[PDB]
Amino acid sequence: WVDKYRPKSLNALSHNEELTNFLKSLSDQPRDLPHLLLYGPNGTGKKTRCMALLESIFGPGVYRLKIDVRQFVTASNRKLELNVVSSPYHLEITPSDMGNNDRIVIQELLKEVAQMEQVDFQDGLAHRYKCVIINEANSLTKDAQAALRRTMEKYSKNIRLIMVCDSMSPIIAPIKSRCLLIRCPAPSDSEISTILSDVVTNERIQLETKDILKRIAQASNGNLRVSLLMLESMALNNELALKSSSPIIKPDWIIVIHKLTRKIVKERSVNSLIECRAVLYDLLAHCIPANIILKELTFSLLDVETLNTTNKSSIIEYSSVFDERLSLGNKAIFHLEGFIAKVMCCLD
Amino acid sequence: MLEAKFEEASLFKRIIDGFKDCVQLVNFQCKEDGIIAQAVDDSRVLLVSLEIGVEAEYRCDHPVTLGMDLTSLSKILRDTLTLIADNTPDSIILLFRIAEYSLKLMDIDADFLKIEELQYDSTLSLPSSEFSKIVRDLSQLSDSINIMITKETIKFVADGDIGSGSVIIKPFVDMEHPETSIKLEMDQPVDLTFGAKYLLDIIKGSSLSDRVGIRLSSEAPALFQFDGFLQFFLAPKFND
Amino acid sequence: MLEAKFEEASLFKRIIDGFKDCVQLVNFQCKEDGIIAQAVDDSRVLLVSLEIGVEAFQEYRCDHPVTLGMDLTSLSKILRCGNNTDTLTLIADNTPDSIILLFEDTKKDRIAEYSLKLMDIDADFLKIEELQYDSTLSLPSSEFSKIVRDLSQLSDSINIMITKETIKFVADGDIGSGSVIIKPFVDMEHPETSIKLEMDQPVDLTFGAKYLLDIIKGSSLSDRVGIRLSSEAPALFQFDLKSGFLQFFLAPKFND
Amino acid sequence: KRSKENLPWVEKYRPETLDEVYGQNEVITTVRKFVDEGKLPHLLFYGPPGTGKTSTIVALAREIYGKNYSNMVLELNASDDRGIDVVRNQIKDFASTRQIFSKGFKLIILDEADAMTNAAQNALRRVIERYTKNTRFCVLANYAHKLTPALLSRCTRFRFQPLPQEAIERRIANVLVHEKLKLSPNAEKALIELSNGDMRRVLNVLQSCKATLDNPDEDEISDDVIYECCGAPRPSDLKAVLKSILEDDWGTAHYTLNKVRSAKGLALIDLIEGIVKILEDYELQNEETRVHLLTKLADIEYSISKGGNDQIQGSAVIGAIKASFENET
Amino acid sequence: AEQSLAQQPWVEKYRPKNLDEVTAQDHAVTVLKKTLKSANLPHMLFYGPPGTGKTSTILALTKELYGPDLMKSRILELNASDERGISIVREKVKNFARLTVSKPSKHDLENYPCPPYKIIILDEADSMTADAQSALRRTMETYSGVTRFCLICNYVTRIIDPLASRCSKFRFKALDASNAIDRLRFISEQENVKCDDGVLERILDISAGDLRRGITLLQSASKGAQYLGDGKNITSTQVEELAGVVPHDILIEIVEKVKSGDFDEIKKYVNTFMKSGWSAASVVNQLHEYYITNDNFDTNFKNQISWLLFTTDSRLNNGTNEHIQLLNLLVKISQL
Ligand SMILES: Nc1ncnc2c1ncn2[C@@H]1O[C@H](COP(=O)(O)OP(=O)(O)OP(O)(O)=S)[C@@H](O)[C@H]1O
Ligand SMILES: Nc1ncnc2c1ncn2[C@@H]1O[C@H](COP(=O)(O)OP(=O)(O)OP(O)(O)=S)[C@@H](O)[C@H]1O
Ligand SMILES: Nc1ncnc2c1ncn2[C@@H]1O[C@H](COP(=O)(O)OP(=O)(O)O)[C@@H](O)[C@H]1O
Ligand SMILES: [Mg+2]
Ligand SMILES: [Mg+2]
Repeated sequence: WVDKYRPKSLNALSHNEELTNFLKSLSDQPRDLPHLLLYGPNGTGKKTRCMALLESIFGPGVYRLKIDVRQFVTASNRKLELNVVSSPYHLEITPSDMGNNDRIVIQELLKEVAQMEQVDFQDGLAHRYKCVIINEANSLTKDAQAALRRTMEKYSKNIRLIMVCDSMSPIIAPIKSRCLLIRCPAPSDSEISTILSDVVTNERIQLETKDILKRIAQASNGNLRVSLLMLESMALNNELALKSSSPIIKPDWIIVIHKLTRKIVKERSVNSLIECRAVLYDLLAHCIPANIILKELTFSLLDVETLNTTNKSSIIEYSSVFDERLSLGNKAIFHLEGFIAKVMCCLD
Repeated sequence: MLEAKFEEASLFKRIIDGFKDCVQLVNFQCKEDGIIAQAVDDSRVLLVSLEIGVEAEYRCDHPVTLGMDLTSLSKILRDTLTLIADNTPDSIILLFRIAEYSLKLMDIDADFLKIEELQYDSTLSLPSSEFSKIVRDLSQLSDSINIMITKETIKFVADGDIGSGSVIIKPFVDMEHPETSIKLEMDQPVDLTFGAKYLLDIIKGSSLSDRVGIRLSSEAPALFQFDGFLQFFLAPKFND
Repeated sequence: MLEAKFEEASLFKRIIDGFKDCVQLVNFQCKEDGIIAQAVDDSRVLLVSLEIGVEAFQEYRCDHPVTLGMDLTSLSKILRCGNNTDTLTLIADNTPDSIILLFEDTKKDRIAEYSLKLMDIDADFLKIEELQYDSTLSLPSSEFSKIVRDLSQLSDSINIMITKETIKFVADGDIGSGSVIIKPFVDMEHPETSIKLEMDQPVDLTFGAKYLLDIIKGSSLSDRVGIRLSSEAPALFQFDLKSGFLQFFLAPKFND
Repeated sequence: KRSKENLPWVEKYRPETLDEVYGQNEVITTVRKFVDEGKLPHLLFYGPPGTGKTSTIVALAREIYGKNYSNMVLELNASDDRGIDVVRNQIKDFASTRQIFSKGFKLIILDEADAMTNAAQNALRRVIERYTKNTRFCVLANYAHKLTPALLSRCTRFRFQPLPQEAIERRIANVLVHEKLKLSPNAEKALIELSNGDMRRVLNVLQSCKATLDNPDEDEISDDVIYECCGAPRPSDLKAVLKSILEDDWGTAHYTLNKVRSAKGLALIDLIEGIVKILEDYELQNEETRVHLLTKLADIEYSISKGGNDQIQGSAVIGAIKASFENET
Repeated sequence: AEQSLAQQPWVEKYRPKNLDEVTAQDHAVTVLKKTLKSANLPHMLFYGPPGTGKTSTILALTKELYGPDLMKSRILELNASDERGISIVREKVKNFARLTVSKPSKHDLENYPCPPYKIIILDEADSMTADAQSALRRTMETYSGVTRFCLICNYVTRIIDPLASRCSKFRFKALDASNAIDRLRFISEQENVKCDDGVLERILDISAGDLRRGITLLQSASKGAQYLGDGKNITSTQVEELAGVVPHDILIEIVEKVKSGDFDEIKKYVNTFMKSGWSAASVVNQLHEYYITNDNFDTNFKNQISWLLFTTDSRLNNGTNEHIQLLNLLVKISQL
């Protein structure tokens, strides 16, 4: 499972031995560690490896962290409330929670942390730099990244930025330049199969053979988090007894997207467009991002065998176009619906 | 089972009105000696340590932990007070005229840090009102107050944008008024810097005591001492 | 070098409170005679001119004529940070740099040394107070403030008319109109309440009330304000100090 | 220690009077006739950046009153606050009073009025004409679409034509007389072409070129010095790149572009501008060649304005030029 | 201060301290160095690619001009971290510009040439609003005798036309392996990095127009080599494995898949590729290099593939999905 079964060090990560060796090489000399930016697919263990690196450079007491609340004030009297995951050796921030106020929190909080120093009793003040983790750095606005551009170079002896992100493209070139770029490839089917096997031997799950683990690995597309979360759900659905004939439990939103793809392929009509608009509204209202919605819809429309090469080419072209549009817009549906319309124009 | 009594609510209201602004969740230890409160801020810059003597009725069978919010505490205290709690104190009762106020306890990851009396290169004491006025006057210029203790002279400077302030004071002792006295003991010329927003909040504790002690060391945090005892461990800026 | 040590502390405070919300940037020109300064309004309508000799200072030493410009808001910020029981000492180095204000208590050694970074103002010093005024007068400051802030409630303009041994303040507005007519008279048992007037030609000219309401704020310094009026000339509202004088040159409104 | 020589050449050679303002002869003559005859209407100077608007208005303010203009003239620039409350109080009070210093018509200089809110312009629309026999208004602008039509119609419109070549040669000659220096004719022509009407860039790059000679009293500023100081591509390398792209094949054209842009550290944004400026003179025997040649190159320029890549956009420019130059054959 | 610099990473450790340390732009450093003996310094506008020396050369110039004593009291520095707005530009920038220059001490007046003006450096001025830059116009023109303005940016287009006109422009050239290999050799010699014969060329080629990225890459490679303790040199593939460069064999497999294959095969291979963590920008750049450099294709294909790669890069530079864009680009290049 994702919880209670997780490597809390570098000698425990049982996949991507090359990345573990590189992280050990980086952790060899802690006081000379530059800023790091981890990129790769989702559910790859980037945060786990980052916490393992932190535990490797600092003491083993970095995992006992606590959530604190911070109040900030914008230009107006609008008060904003954020949370910080602080440990005796570092602090974690997810600036994505603010809509368009990432610059304020970034600048004020980072300057406040960089000016003062860390404390003792973990010999009165002497300690090394305090790490600041930035989770989901892609959602940072361009102005927030601009404000962050100078904070790294100005105060480097106190603040080291370890930023986790996926699909590194929405990161400005200066920020891409001023930190190391580390990649985390998804684990192969064999290593993730061993990860699932260790879980099912520790949790005492009743399986017939190892084929089900390989099926789970092939269905999770490489996301270790999804793999563990689906293995647990499948164990719960079959009463801790895994069989060779077990339905792969697809999350609800993927099932809705598949139904929408079937509806698109079958009926290419304006009323069908209104119904798909209703489904898209109902999906977006339950906090599902439009980018991943478009991605899954495109990769499901490309999977139906009823369309030939030309339809798939036009679909992927319209998908790239409308994804670029979505990356430059605020009203999400206004683009998604449009994309669907173009698909309806492509098939017939 | 803990049960303590104050003859007047003023002694407990002024202290909380003093230290309610910086910290919000503080852990209190109750034992035979007195109440020992400890808290660390969110950014780990200022550690607050409060010591309340039992002479200010007291009854505690064993030393216990507790945690209570100061916002609602000042809200209800806007007449003697009695604070009581039973075994496994999931609720603390405050009896005030007869009244009862039950407050719930919050779980705090309060790692008990030791309070040791190390050696300090400089230790001085100056009236609270004068220090609060100096801080409130220097904070208008800059946002970083530098304290420099050299050759039997104390110096509070602040280099701002519109100009620069520099208050130089010498130790003075008076007989006709014992409250206006400035004592100093120095072993090494020191010069540190601190944030003005922290001192702007600390100076509100001027109603707690008539004098304030400033203890400064080379690599150790600054100590702001109010005699109920209350000590602030403030962290400086490294250097530039 | 320039050292100006005052006799008291609140003297400079009261002197600066005259132009609290009247002007922003001033440039004190310090010479061997004393401190002379002038400042033009943000809308360039009224000009404040203050002169304080070596009479108000406890000690005065000016080697060469210096010119120190500064903003009035920062100056008031620095001046409010000093207790009214210490002494005020303006200290300037050889070359004009940030002016040093010094507060020294007379019983306990409390040295408050504030530094105010000077502003670089285009000090285009003119030559005023050298023009003949066709009408001059002098009246108590309390009566003038009363008249001004009583007529300011009925309109925004106030017409002053000096005729043959008569002064007239007229306020014409929307809700109504007011007119105060005073006559020159000199009392012997109370010489401070006397109203003096020397006129050569009849004068009639208007001013704004928003500026008179700020001019009358200088009545906290003296008790007898003088008013010099002339056609095609600014109006001189002068308050006499024990050492110098503070004078406002107000520009008259243009009538159609 | 502050002397007159402690100013950059942009501000060191600011015209003191109207006689030292070159180029805008048609406007300056009529302005001098205005001030001589005595009727100065509400003026609206509209011009590109660096043409002489502010210098002309300050010279006029000097010539009208005297050597002390800031005393009685009120100047509101973009640095000041120009809200509706400002127009209500400050400008309206300055417009409705007499002068403290002299006896004449007051002058309100509203510099960069295009940065004013519509509400402030609407409020000024009435005060500009209510007090006309006492004060005048000068409105300086670079964009004439920010000003409301009402405010724009109440002012005599004077457009500051970009500095023609003759005026810039005159000013360069004046500078080279006031500064010990020598300039080659071809280098002067290159500077003229690089100016693009801007009078400030001329003086800026002239000072920068005087700084890179190691002796400014004998050595003359050659065309190479001017082209190197700003990093602009010389016409020779530009023509070579264009010829290699048009005639040679893909590999050698890419190699030539890379070797030219890496010999002096050139930029694609300047190569594109030079290429379009030299290509707009060709006699294309159709209308569809120019369409693609402009569209693709403008798209590449817009993409470069975001700093995407540096090696993909060069091949993009090469392919765009080649595909455009295919309808001719 | 030497121990703090030694502890600092190589980026800050080897930051240029004088105008002779920046061995990148001999066209812009000489103009600033000759300003020392002179007194006329124009409003500077340093613009160029990320990581070329702007923020370092301005600090080096201010140091060499004023000295570490007067440096704190003679320059104001407004970076993107500070709150730069119309109100701030109107109040604080004008207040500091309309100020009297600080008095230089005898030490500074004797050692360093102290010019009679302060310096306001607005770093990363491409993040300012248009109204702020508009208000800056007369602020940077009236107080020109006591204050100068240095703007720094990556996009000269983002700065309004008046500010670009008034400021003296300085384009910072990109740093390739021809005019920047000396600095990297100096770093490798000062840090005992046992490099290969031509690995620094590959390092500077990977970081296209960037020296800070190359320095960080060299530091990380030296650390990874010293971790094992083997003592052998650092080869080129060892560097480009961690630099994000995709191995040449995988790129050849991609070219073989796109040269012949239907939509489904390319889609499956792109899914398998994106399973691993590869920056789409690097893959597009390597594809462009391999295709344009190659001579086995005709010009009619080269033009179309160049335009396609340009379009894909322009799409990727807007923060879009790397997987979808890469799949679309591969399908498009396959359609040819
Ligand atoms: N016609 C001109 N004759 C001579 N020098 C000129 C002329 N126009 C500009 N200059 C020079 O360029 C400098 C700046 O010109 P300005 O008139 O201040 O620019 P501007 O007209 O205000 O345009 P803006 O306001 O920046 S859009 C002057 O100080 C002169 O050195
Ligand atoms: N010209 C140069 N000479 C020597 N080292 C350089 C040079 N340019 C960059 N570096 C190195 O790269 C580091 C960063 O340089 P910077 O000056 O911050 O780059 P940059 O131009 O500021 O990039 P930005 O700010 O993101 S546009 C320096 O500390 C040096 O280690
Ligand atoms: N080496 C490993 N062994 C076992 N589990 C792992 C390993 N690496 C990652 N995981 C599991 O993956 C889960 C989610 O990883 P996460 O940090 O969310 O990845 P990402 O940072 O890419 O989102 C964790 O709960 C962890 O249990
Ligand atoms: Mg102008
Ligand atoms: Mg920088």
